Amino acid sequence: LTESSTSKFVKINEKGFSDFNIHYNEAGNGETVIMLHGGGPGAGGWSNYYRNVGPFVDAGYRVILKDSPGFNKSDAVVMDEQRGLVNARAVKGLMDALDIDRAHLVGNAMGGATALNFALEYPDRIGKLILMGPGGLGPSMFAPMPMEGIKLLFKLYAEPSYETLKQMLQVFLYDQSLITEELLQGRWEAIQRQPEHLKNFLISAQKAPLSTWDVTARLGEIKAKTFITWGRDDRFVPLDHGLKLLWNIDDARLHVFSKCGAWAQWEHADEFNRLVIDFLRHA
Amino acid sequence: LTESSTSKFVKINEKGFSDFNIHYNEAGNGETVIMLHGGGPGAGGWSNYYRNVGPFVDAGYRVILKDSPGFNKSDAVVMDEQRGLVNARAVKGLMDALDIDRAHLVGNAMGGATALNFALEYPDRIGKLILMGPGGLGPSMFAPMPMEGIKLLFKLYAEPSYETLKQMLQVFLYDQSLITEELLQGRWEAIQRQPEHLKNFLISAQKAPLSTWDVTARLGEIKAKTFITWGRDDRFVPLDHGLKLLWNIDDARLHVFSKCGAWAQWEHADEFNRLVIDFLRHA
Amino acid sequence: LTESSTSKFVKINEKGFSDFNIHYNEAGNGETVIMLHGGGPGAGGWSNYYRNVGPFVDAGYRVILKDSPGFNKSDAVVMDEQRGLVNARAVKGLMDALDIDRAHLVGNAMGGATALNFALEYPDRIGKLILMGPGGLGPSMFAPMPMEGIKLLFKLYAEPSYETLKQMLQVFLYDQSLITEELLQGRWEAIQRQPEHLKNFLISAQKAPLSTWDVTARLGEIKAKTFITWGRDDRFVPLDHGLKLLWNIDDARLHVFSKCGAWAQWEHADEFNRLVIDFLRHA
Amino acid sequence: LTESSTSKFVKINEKGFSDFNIHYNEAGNGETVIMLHGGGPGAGGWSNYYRNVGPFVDAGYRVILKDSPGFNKSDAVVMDEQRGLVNARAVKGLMDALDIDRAHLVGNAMGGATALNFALEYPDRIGKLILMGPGGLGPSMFAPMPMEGIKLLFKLYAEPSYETLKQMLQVFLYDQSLITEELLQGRWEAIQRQPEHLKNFLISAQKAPLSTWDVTARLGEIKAKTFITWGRDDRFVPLDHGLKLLWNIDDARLHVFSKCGAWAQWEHADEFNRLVIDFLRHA
Ligand code: NA
Ligand code: NA
Ligand code: NA
Ligand code: NA
Repeated sequence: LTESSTSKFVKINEKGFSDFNIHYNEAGNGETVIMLHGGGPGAGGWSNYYRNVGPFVDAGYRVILKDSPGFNKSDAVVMDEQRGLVNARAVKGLMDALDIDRAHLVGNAMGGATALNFALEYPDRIGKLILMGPGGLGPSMFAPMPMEGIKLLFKLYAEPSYETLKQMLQVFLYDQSLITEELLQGRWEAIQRQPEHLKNFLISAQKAPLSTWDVTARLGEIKAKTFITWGRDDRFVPLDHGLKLLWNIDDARLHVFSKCGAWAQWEHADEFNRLVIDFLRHA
Repeated sequence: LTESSTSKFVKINEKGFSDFNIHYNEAGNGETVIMLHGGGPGAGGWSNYYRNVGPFVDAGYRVILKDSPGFNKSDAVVMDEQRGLVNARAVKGLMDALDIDRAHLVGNAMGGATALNFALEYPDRIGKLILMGPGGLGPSMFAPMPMEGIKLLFKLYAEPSYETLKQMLQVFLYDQSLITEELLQGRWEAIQRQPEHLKNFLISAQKAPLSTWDVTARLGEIKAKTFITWGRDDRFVPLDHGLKLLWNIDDARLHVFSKCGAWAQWEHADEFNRLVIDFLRHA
Repeated sequence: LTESSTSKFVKINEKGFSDFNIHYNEAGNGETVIMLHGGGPGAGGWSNYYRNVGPFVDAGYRVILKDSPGFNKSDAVVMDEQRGLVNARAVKGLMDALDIDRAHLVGNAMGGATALNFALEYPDRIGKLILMGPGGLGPSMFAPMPMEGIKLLFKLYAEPSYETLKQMLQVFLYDQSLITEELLQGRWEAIQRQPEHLKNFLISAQKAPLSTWDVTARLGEIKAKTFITWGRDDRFVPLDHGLKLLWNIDDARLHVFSKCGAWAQWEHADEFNRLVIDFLRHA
Repeated sequence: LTESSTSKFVKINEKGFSDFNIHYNEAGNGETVIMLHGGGPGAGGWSNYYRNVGPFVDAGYRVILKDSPGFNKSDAVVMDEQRGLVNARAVKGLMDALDIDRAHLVGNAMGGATALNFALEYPDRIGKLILMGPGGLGPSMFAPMPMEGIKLLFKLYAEPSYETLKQMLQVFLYDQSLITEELLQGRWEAIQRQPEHLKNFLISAQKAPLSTWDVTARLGEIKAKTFITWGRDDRFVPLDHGLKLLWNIDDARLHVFSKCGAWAQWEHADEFNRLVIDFLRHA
């Protein structure tokens, strides 16, 4: 499978979206699993999930790697509400556009916030909920905030450069030797190609700070069977938020990988793929 | 499979064991997995692991449910050293007696301590290491100690009764409705049948308090791939000890079940069986 | 100072209170400090705070040891709302009755919940806020719940006896040797003298479970300078709730005593008195 | 009091120190309190503790602000052992040189490690032990390591500049507006004046990594009454290490300041001074 061969576009009309263009990558034909990416500069569906799409399609799922509004090849946008909620509406727009009745959701950090808000706003349209270091969930009990990777996400947004990109990825990833030229260049190109996305993010950040993403008080509403994953060494969203989900969501479990940063799905792809597919099939 | 049909005995001679009788239950013929039980009154191999032996044998393993010295049908004993270490020597005695070169180990609480000490003392004789709320690991950062279930373990040892047994199990188990007459009676009978085991445990407790079981300082020596499980609601060994293992063992992961007490293998048998078999095969 | 010599009554009329009788013990004449007790059977103002009233009066404060509605010598009551909120209204009733414009509040567990709700409902009527293991604050990230001491509080409410009282105090207190006959008898007598209080508590518990006391989502509203204390070995309200306050209240500090249960003010009276008086004077 | 007017030198001869020059600042004449600084580039006794020396001398203590070997005006040095232990020997050398029989110790981060090692090696020569975010204590249960401020400490050591210094202080301090030119310049000058100190630190870092400073396993030996302080927002040494001390030292308490980074003594000087003096007098 390739980015090019799986690349699709769809216009959406959900709420304050009107004929809004969403880019995604799709493969397979079984039950739908929608995978949702983080919010750093240059993030997108394909580069975040390319280590996953194949095993999941192989296991029989239809996989959709969605670009959130204001990321990668989806339309530019300035948000006045918390990103998790706006992205969730986009997911629902996408699903109605494609005649998808229920989907499983997978999401890291911002995409986790996205998945969380979707489960809350639309409980009839979700199957299983899968979270990797989901953002949004308020103050840590242990981590000073803003987290190390958050500060770097904002620095990169405001003063983009290959050098600052590398610094940021070095913090995202436990194993530094995973930071190949290819990974860097791929991020650099998404950054270079849509400079408007950066300015828009910082604007949206001002209109609705991360403090407003916090959906903790509503976790008890979630009736989705939930799989929570964390990297032990995640410098982007702190590990004790994993405990907070486990205590507050009715039917949750938590899996924490050693020697893993903010991209469990990428840094521990094989075991990640095994646990989540097993969960999707059997939980 | 039944207790009776799988029941075996073997004499061991490792260190301060001489012709010491160990009871176990065995089934299957593939790679050996030795499962090790907790230390409460009436604990034993078969009643702790009967929800596991079948799926594991079905997956191709040879499973051995071992009674630790001074439990169930294994010989009575008074220990002057920490139980985790003495039990580990017994496991090695058992393996040499049966011509087993390497085994996978599964152990909850005391059996976890057992598995930990075995991996440390005999790294050439272990494959994979599997821990469910392992005891021994020193002070909690959050839980006052002795833990709630520990106090009840000692109360039951000293004043045994069906009523105190029920109180203890009510604390061990998240879901109270799992405490059937059958479960109670089975524990009551192991208690009633070997009263010497109780007096011996309290004696051993005095000669080597739980404070001496702590092997934390040596966790870095463990080269076994490690799977750590915890119940979120474990009132016997606290959850933050799961973090301590994840940070200190080189190649570990942690899985925490919601709505689960001190017996993950029993309260969440299906998912437990799936995760550990997958881990044994693929990690 | 004695219970008898300081004993006062006042009728209150705040909201769903009409000519409601509140017992308190008062001494000193300076700035008012109102001290509020926990919710176990037999709790009351004087026996909870008798190690404190003297040093605080000596430091120049006017001290009021209040019995909450449905405790000790205050009127019996059946509550349909969360106790923290109803007690707070009682405090405001008491202050209006006595022409007190602002008070400092001190409260452990239920009394902490009380102090929290008061600061939220009436920010113009509080000076400094002092909390010792305040209840109410939702799920722990580490402690299974109900906490050990909560279960014992409910057992004692439902089957009152001197023996169960002793068991409960043994869990409340780190140092067991502090559990003198005098302490036990004093609690036994408050229990024996107002049996209606017990039945009423369990009734109120049913109408508004502890789950409804949780005021976490509103902590950011509190503008009071806040002093949080915890016993490290508190088996009643878990220690990580202390972190939750420190991160969520604007101007807070946290002090944790070693070898201390659920009554810091009693078990570590001298240092407790020194820290809080210093805080009242200088913070 | 000024740096210049309090500035003293003393040669020491303890172990692998021979006629080794130690700079300190001293004022007052009562019981000795020795204050020990952190290990970042440019750290020293006077600039770390100038907000403290006055109130402590005013309270009647003799205060000694010691420069550790290889810092500020003390002799340059390359260490092959963990810094906490070598600094402790220097403190003992200093005390024997000045005919000081017992001292109270105050130390943040590296100086905390220093104070810890001193209490362990020389229990007859310490009074009270005071720790502010002490380094050395092994892995965090929550914080990825190296901590954010550690990475910056090493960056500054290796590529010193005013700009990197500012970045580092911005991480050390909760309130950014405390980073005046004066503070920056003072650090820049200690850096510029003794470039050998930087190269030596990195060399010593290689010979004895921070991993070897960990004295956790020996905390139970400490019989000093202990006061532990932490900033809630400390990005240099993580907050849960404060819990680890509280559970492992026999007679400890913990005080955590809100809105405080790695220098509690400086960022919250007034309350810091009040708590520690009160502790020194009364605990
Ligand atoms: Na490479
Ligand atoms: Na049933
Ligand atoms: Na006594
Ligand atoms: Na300024």
